Amino acid sequence: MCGTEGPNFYVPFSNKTGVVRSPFEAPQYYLAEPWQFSMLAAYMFLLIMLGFPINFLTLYVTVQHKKLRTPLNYILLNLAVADLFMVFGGFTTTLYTSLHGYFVFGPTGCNLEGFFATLGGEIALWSLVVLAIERYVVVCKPMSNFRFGENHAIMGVAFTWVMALACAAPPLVGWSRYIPEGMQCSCGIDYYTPHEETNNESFVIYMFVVHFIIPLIVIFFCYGQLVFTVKEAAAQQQESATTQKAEKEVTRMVIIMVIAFLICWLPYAGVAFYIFTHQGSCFGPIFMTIPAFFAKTSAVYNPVIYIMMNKQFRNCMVTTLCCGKN
Ligand SMILES: *[C@@H]1O[C@H](CO)[C@@H](O[C@@H]2O[C@H](CO)[C@@H](O[C@@H]3O[C@H](CO[C@H]4O[C@H](CO)[C@@H](O)[C@H](O)[C@@H]4O)[C@@H](O)[C@H](O[C@H]4O[C@H](CO)[C@@H](O)[C@H](O)[C@@H]4O)[C@@H]3O)[C@H](O)[C@H]2NC(C)=O)[C@H](O)[C@H]1NC(C)=O
Ligand SMILES: C[C@H](N)[C@H](C(=O)N1CCC2(CC1)Oc1ccccc1O2)c1ccc(Cl)cc1
Ligand SMILES: CCCCCCCCO[C@@H]1O[C@H](CO)[C@@H](O)[C@H](O)[C@H]1O
Ligand SMILES: CCCCCCCCO[C@@H]1O[C@H](CO)[C@@H](O)[C@H](O)[C@H]1O
Ligand SMILES: *C(=O)CCCCCCCCCCCCCCC
Repeated sequence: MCGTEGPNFYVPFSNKTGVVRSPFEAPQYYLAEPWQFSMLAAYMFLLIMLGFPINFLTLYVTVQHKKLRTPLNYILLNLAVADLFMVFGGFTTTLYTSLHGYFVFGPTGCNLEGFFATLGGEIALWSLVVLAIERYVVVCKPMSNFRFGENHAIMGVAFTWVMALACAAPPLVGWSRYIPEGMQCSCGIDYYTPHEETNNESFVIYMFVVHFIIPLIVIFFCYGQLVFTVKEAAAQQQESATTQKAEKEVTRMVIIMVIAFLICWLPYAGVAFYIFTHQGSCFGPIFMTIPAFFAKTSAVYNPVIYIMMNKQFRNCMVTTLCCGKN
């Protein structure tokens, strides 16, 4: 008996003292001191001030630079858009509610902010999956007469939207649900209550397998094969100093991407492991929300790694910031 249940919410605090209030009606300052809600606000401000420009600039320099508009880059624009859903559907709403100390938009606002913030993060996730599939296809050439073009790259983007809707949309119609989470200032999928009426258990399993396990396997396989192919090819051309240089930098970049993905991925896996063993206790506000706190920062560091470290975008972005010169 660690928390307080109500219709459409679960406050991770016991009501034995009678102080708990609906997170839709009154501030949750028994979960956390006001200054900690402010620090939640400050963190959201940081993510907005870094996350909007980087992702907006990614869309903006693609409009100004013809050479960026290649099919292999479409999935990166999708990534930028997904991050902006997170920045505006998620961080902005949470900055605003955090300063009230509760989710001031009510259960309807909870579904909206939950849906769009879950959709944004899901589209990003699957964009990294699809980008890895695309790079694997282009480099390892597993179809003999195949050339990756505009129509294929559109399919990849559409695919991320289907996968993201497949996670974000069921809680809207009765499989899982959106509720306040953590300090009750933002809304998300309910993996926190063993709700039976909406079959929460099977959605968590389905999330775990399809939207957590499968992405990691596909990302590791595609990039593993790719590094193997590039090393193998470079080994056959050891007379080419640039081939060796290119190999070293492809390898080093895959390592950064995979480690970045694990930095986002392992906190969920560590916390989920706690859920299987050490089931006994129930704990909050944080909880499995430690990964979520840090997974939000992927709206900032993913564009840094996949876009800002891409040689083309960097030079185009410099040209654009410097009003066309240098
Ligand atoms: C966590 O736990 C707390 C404590 O149990 C819950 O808060 C209580 O919620 C109940 C309602 O479910 C509140 O009861 C209602 O309070 C109203 C005002 O009561 C105060 O004001 C009157 C003057 O009007 C004083 O005389 C009185 O002494 C109180 O100080 C009333 O309007 C309500 O009355 C109606 O309902 C009752 C039954 O509940 C009927 O019998 C009546 O006829 C009347 O129609 C009722 O009294 C209670 O005040 C809350 N307590 C506190 C401390 O806030 C939380 O709901 C719970 N949290 C969650 C998330 O569930
Ligand atoms: C919506 C998000 N795109 C997605 C996410 O937050 N969820 C909820 C948390 C998650 C993975 C899926 O579910 C679980 C269920 C039980 C145990 C642990 C769990 O971890 C997500 C997917 C991958 C990554 Cl690396 C980050 C986040
Ligand atoms: C590397 C790409 C991974 C993207 C991870 C996205 C992080 C989103 O984090 C998610 O936020 C949602 C609402 O904000 C909540 O429903 C989830 O509890 C939380 O895991
Ligand atoms: C998702 C898959 C990530 C693959 C990263 C592989 C990292 C390998 O790293 C490489 O290993 C070689 C030996 O195999 C060494 O000779 C190289 O110095 C080293 O760069
Ligand atoms: C050429 O590529 C650059 C043109 C001139 C740019 C110089 C101004 C950049 C300032 C960036 C720092 C903003 C700080 C804001 C902190 C809140």
